[PDB]
Amino acid sequence: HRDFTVASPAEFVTRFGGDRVIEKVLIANNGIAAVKCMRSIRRWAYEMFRNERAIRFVVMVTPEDLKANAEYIKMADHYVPVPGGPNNNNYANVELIVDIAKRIPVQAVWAGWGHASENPKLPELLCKNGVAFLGPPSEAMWALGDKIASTVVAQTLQVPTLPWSGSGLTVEWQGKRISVPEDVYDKGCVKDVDEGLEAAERIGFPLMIKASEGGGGKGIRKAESAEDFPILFRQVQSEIPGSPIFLMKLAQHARHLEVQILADQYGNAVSLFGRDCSIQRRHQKIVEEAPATIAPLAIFEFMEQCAIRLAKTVGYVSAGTVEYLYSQDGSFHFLELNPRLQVEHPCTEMIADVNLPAAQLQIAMGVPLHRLKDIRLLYGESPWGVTPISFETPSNPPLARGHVIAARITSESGTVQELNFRSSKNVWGYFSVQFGHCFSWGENREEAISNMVVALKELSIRGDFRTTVEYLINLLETESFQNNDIDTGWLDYL
Repeated sequence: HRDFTVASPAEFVTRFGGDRVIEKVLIANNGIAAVKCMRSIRRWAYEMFRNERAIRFVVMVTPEDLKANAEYIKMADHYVPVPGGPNNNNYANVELIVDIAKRIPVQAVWAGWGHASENPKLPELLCKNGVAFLGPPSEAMWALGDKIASTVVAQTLQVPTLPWSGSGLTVEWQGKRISVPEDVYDKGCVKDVDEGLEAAERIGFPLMIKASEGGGGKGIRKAESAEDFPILFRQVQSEIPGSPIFLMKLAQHARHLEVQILADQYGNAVSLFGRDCSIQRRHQKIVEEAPATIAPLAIFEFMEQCAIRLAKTVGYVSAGTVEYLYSQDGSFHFLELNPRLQVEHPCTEMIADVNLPAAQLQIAMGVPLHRLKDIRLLYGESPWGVTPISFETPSNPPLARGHVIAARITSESGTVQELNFRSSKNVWGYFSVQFGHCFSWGENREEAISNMVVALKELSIRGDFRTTVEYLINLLETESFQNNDIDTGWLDYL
């Protein structure tokens, strides 16, 4: 019997064709991200080094989380206390993170999602001091810019987009990542109520007035007529002053689909199927599905392809999501590309057999896609082979294993509680304290759903869940959801 394990991270990098040894990682975050990151990487560590702590971890702990005794602290190998209060004083403080990363020192940082995870200055400052980042590089995020730039880049690449103030704007497109000229970028914004109403009548009401610098429930507004347009436009300005503003046609109740992207530092990028997150309650992804079956496999594959083209073009690295808008008929529209890993990523892990944070870490050490066991197995190749893999036209096109249903849940010392179920054995969850997620697997969608329902029911027993998880059951059992109808209007009269 051959030995597949290696001595140290050093031998691994060498034998797997990487070009950088990371063995000390700093987690710029807390909660379920801090924990999930560590659980996944340590799982991979024990499989590759027979040592769960082969890759060390340092976490930041604010006075709050420290007193509340978050599970992630005792889980970490080392922890550094940071100022409490709003995240700009700690988790979201780029200058602090880069500072701690250097002093220890660590060979890399992981931010996951939330806080400073989407701030290009973080990977920039980290790179400037020789500290790797488990995510896309600053050049790649910059090259993508906000929704304005990215949409121009989307249209440059011929991917559909919803009617917007920038419709039709494209950039002239061997190396070198795409860029959007400051003069082409301005042609997509509106400097006043004048050109605002201009674009408004060209896009048609209802529409959305959004600040690029917007987000977090700010800088956005729904205008349904030209009469209210002015006040609503000025309201967006007063909220996020200085911010470039653009208009976009309001999506007429359709399905929201995401494609899971994964790319190394060699121009190679693959799709790991997608997720279906149409069911939402007040801008909240309530129920999610893996993979997305509502849309024809043929149409979804194309969406994967456009997502990979978009990724390769901005020189993306690591993991990221491309959100699309699939309509009842058969049309889809690019919405955005999340330059980070998401909270509901386990869905993909479960149907593709890919340990994503482990993937990120290996990619950050410079290991190429075809040298990641998980990806090789997904492609029907040898676990530890070395032969190249033709991703464009594979000899064994990957197939997702089963189906996954995920539900966001709410309550009635510790910041993250691990949920287990004696009822269903194919379901696991957690609860941050507020909210949490439950991930149910099944041989097919049908079984995936049944499991979730039993698990949720097993949840209703707990006092903190004798109510909050009742509508999720009712929802999951409604014939409409069962048959997986295209229309999602039934949620309202539930």
